[PDB]
Amino acid sequence: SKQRKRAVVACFRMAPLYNLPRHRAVNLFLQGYEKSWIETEEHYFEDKLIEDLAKPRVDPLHQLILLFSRTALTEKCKLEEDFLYMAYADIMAKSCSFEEKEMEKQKLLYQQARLHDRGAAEMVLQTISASKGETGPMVAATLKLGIAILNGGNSTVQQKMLEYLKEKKDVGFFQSLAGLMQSCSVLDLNAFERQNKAEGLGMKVLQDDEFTCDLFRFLQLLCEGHNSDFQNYLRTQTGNNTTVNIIISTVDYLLRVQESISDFYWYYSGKDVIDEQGQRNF
Amino acid sequence: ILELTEQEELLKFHYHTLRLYSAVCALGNHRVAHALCSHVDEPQLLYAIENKYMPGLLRAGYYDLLIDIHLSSYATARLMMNNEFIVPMTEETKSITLFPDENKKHGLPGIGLSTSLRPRMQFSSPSFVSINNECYQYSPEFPLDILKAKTIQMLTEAVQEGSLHARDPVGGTTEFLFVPLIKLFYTLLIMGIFHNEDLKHILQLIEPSGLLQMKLPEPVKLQMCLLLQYLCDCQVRHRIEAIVAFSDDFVAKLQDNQRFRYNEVMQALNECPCPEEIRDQLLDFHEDLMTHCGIELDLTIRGRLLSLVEKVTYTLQQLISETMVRWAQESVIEDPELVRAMFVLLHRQYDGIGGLVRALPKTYTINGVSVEDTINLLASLGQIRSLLSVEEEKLMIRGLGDIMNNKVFYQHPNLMRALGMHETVMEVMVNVLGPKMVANCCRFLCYFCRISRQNQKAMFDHLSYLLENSSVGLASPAMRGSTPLDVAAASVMDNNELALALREPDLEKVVRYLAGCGLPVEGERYLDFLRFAVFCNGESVEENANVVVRLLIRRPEGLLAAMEEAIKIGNAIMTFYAALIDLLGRCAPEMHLIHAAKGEAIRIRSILRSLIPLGDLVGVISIAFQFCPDHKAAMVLFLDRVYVQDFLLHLLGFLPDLRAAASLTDMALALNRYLCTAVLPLLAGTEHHASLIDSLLHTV
Amino acid sequence: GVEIETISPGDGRTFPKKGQTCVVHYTGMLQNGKKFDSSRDRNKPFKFRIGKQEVIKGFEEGAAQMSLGQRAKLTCTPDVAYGATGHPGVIPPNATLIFDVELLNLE
Amino acid sequence: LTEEQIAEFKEAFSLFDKDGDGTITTKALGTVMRSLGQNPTEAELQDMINEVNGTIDFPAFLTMMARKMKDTDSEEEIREAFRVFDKDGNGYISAAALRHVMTNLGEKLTDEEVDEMIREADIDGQVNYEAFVQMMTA
Amino acid sequence: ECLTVPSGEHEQRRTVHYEGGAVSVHARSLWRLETLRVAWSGSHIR
Amino acid sequence: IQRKAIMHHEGHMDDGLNLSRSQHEESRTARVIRSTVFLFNRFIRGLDALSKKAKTVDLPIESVSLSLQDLIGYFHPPDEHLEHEDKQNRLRALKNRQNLFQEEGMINLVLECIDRLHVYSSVAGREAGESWKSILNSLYELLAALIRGNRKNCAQFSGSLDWLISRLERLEASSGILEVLHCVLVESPEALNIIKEGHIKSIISLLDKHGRNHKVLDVLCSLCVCHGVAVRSN
Repeated sequence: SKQRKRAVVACFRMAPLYNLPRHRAVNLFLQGYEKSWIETEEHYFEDKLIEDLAKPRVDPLHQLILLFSRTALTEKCKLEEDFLYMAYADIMAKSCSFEEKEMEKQKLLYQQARLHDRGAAEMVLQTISASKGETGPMVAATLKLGIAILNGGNSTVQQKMLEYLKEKKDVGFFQSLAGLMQSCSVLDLNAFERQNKAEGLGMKVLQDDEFTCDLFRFLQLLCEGHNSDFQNYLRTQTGNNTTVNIIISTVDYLLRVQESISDFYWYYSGKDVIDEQGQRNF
Repeated sequence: ILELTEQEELLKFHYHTLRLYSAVCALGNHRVAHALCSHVDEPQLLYAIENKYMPGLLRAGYYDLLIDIHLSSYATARLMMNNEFIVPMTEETKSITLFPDENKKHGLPGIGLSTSLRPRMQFSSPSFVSINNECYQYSPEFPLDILKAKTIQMLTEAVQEGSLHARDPVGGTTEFLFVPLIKLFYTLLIMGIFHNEDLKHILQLIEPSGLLQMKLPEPVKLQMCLLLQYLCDCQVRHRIEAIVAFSDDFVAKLQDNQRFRYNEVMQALNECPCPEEIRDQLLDFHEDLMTHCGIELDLTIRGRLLSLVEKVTYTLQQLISETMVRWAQESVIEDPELVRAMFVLLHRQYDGIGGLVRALPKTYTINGVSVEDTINLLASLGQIRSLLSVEEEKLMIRGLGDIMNNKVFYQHPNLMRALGMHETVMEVMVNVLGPKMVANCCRFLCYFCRISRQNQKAMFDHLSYLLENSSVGLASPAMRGSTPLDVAAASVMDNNELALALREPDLEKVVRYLAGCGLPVEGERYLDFLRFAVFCNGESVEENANVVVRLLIRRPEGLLAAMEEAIKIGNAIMTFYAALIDLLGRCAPEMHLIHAAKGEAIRIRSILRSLIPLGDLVGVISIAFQFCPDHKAAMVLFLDRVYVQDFLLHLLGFLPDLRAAASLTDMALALNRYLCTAVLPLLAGTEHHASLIDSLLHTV
Repeated sequence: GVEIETISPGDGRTFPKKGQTCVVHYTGMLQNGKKFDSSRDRNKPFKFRIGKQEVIKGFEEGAAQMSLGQRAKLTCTPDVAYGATGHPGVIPPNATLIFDVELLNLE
Repeated sequence: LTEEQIAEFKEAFSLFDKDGDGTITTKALGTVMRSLGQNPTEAELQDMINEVNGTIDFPAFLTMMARKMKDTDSEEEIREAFRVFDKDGNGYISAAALRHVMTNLGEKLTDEEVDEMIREADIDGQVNYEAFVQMMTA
Repeated sequence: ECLTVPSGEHEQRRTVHYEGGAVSVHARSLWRLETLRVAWSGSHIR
Repeated sequence: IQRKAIMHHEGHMDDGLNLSRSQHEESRTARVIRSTVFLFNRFIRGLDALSKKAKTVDLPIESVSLSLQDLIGYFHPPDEHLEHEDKQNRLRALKNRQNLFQEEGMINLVLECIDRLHVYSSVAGREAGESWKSILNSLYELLAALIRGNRKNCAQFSGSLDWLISRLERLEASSGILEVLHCVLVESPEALNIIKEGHIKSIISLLDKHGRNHKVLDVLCSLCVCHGVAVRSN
């Protein structure tokens, strides 16, 4: 194509190799060093930390969780970003032979026990209900923590959340779930086409994907172990005011993704040798 | 005053008077601050420092007046520049060694190397004589070392008395004892005072490695938390100055290495050296250094970085990690601001790597020549960033005009978007709208957009907002380089990539704003923006073009004869239909059509056949012999794309061009203009050859 | 216009000349005894230039009358002050000024 | 772009400016260019003024000066880039070495581009590079 | 959309209207039911 | 949409009226609205009777003061001793009540009630109008109640600032106006951009009449600085 040809001319144009007067090179070295090197591993410290907070009077961890619980209970009409919360959600969420399965059940269940004594389910459950349909990185951090709590399918946390939503009766949580599931993604029709031609000329598509794989894995991890009360509660939603039959909504999201996969089929229905980008997206 | 300590009505009223005096001179009213310096009687505050029998109310009031009059402006000025980390490149900067002489401990962070910029202050004298812009000067002045030594004495005093748990202390509460004193010391620490001689003394007072191990109320340790956080930031400043000092040694080795390697490969007479030629031909120095640094990941010089990464691993951190947890344990805490300030430092002591990640895409190296322009530009930028939080527009325009005239603004165009100052400018513009201030701000951003390429990406990230205020751009000769719409138009022109990268709801906004033009002059500016939105290199895209033409077949809004009605009646409708015919001429190219039928390209091109059905030729002949130079070229470009040689010769003339070879004078604007417009018809003939030879002799 | 009483003389006769920087320690108050400014009080010899004409006019008439080390009271007219408006913020409109000026050194 | 060239251009433009808001006269363009050593013809000066109102602005001046500089720089760079290879001094490129060095960093896409070069290069195989320049630059 | 009666400072509010949007949640979109019977007035609604 | 309702023998397809129930406090406040309007129009008509002509012709007094103390208690801000969750529940209910009185326009009704009241200095048989000071004081305190939370209601209210600064110098009930003005000027910078020079001169004048009020200095401090920013000219 056209601009690729001037790009090749520009690839010949970068003949200043290391003229680079004295400090442009140092500046670009700083850029490359920060980009490539500092992404390292220090991340053993999460187990040490969440051990170290639960050393008793109320726990410091319980003060922190209670802080975010009261902050979530304030009314804002739009959530903030709060990189305090964005740090500590990940800090908590990184803390999770037949004999080996015996051991790895119990260590995981103890690590969840470290949290859901401290009202830890309800901060996640409320901060979901705060943002009504907004899809910020806030909500992604909350769902990562909510998965890392319910990872094994603790029945006590499932019962904890059901007792919560039966007492402090809220439709705004289910309204928030419907508002989330309304967008979440579809695949694509045309942004792949534009993406491919921009890719070819200049030298994303599913930028909201891993959020959806966390949201539905979260909803899976609310009915792990067949909480038949809680499976019925999603459908009919009695104790609140107005019901939101969430299961027809997730059927509709599946129908959306179905249709867009089908439309991706027709675009490769004839050329039959699929690019790296098509496979990687697909 | 010391007898007022029980006249409680008078006490409360005078406390509110001090509250009001503090409240008035908020954020840089030096004009009012000199007047208070007349009223406040400068040594009386120094006396109210030490009066150990005043009430704590008036104690806090006078320390707040001291800070608010004499300290607040430059305190904020360094509060803004805590996070910029720019640094020169001299051997003084290279003199930094990261560490106390191959020890096994930290630096005890009161080290006075400080090769960074860290902008500086001036002071006015509050004498009452005629004006020397003294009310509008820097700030009222005050003594420094008197404050320094006496506050150190106050600190050691308050420690070695209050730790013994006196039932006295000065303002009843220890809160009224410590809180304004610690607040004053905190503000005075930031201002570059308390050098190393007394840094050692205060860190003997607090470190011993004491102050922090006392028993406290809540806002005392809130202030202590802020103190400790500033110490962490000083650690970061020292760390980054040291790593620039390392890189100054390291980079020249790599420079000499790869130039030497090039001359090695050049010198040899032995295909297989062609991959070395490939490796020496990255896109810029970016991928060059990317290969040079990623090669050390999995040359013996790479061992020095292998050392230095572990050198910049980093026991103040560990005592913080104790005492924050201890405060959370023993002393169950209300005041959720204190809880937030607790855990921010707690997380930050472990996220030193991640804070360093946050830090390094702001630091920057500058040659020793351009130092004063960097200081002056940064001072003006701090001025306008201070003016962000309020006559005012004239100060703004002065600041912008100072910014417009700097070498470093062009010598380091990375640094401007590194400051984020464009976002500051745009926030000011947001604050204006619901004057000519906007006309200067749009002018600065359009002036700013073109100075590199990747600048325009960062400018492009606001176009969702930026189109929404299109109705400001109206009938004014101060419109080019003045509309926010013109800022969006500045955000496109070069990049083929970013022209692709925008999406359809922006164009939905545009055509909703354009559908209201069912009368105007204002439509031609929208059409100018769309003309930038479709074409973009000399060869149009189709992806924007399909959507544009589709939404215009919604509502374009006898139209051929309407232009040919009102010529002689005021250029508005004339240039309007010129712009509308210029826009539609930027669709359906030939490389995807004339080479091969691509389906929908035919049907868009048929829609283009469907409108203005070659009655354009009336406009072709009617213009050319009278408005004259401009509109006809747009008609040509409409004909050149959508729409043999007999019909070519049907169209006929350049005789009026040759007829004014010396008498002109807008006729002198079509002269070279159709020396590139009448060249598209390369793809009565003797008469045209005669007229062309007449123009050739006119250019002989 | 100014009514200069020599509080304490210097030598009386060595009054300055133009082009000379005048070293003072003034502590001016109002007619009503309200103190507002004192160049004593910030520990700083205020300096100015006769002929450059920055200081106010009665203070300037006293600037050529006092001598080397002479202290005097420069009672001035509120016409010769900041004026019928007065200083915006400090001096009220038409405040009759009463000073205490001590001229010290020259250059 | 180099730094002190930008410094000199800024200093010359402001030197022949008086008020300082990017407003010099049109006729002082020839004076400021001949202070910068630039002297094109009269019609080219007029075409560059018509490329720009009466007050010559700063960045587009830098852009046009960048065009005039990067012209000669592009010639010397296409000189030095093929003085990397071909040590004899004839500017002649063998097609196997074209298959080698055409897959260089920067673009480095697939066999489509190197077949696109080899289908039309003229190959006697030592190929003159100016045919490659005329090919790539439209 | 909800049934409404026009706003403050009118007719003395004797006309009837419809209105969509946020007047529905608000005050004057509200109506009290009455039936004929004195006894069992608070019964169900059929 | 002002889609006018009429009856018809058939109607259209789009006469599908859907149902949704109210809440308990909403019904409570609405019945309070009807009782409140129904009292105050009686009160206004009694003042219109005893203003122009001198009659006996009767007027509601003690039921009005009783209802007024009731509505003072009804908008009481929640305390310092409550659970933070319950504090914000009750605060939410408080703002919902304030907004539902805002939209129905009770504020201007109370304001014109002040206008008709603020006439003489102790018209009527003044045995009955003996509590005049108390009635105006409670009306100013109620007017202070209906603002203190809502940004939008006070910024809407901010047009009538001029009447308040006009009535600032009554020397009789001015503390109520000063408290109302303070609570307005805290929470809306829209109001701060409105106020002008002679208003401030009048406020300083009221300080120059009524001794040394610390409240006045709080007012000037509030007028000096916005939620985060300052205004230079003031």
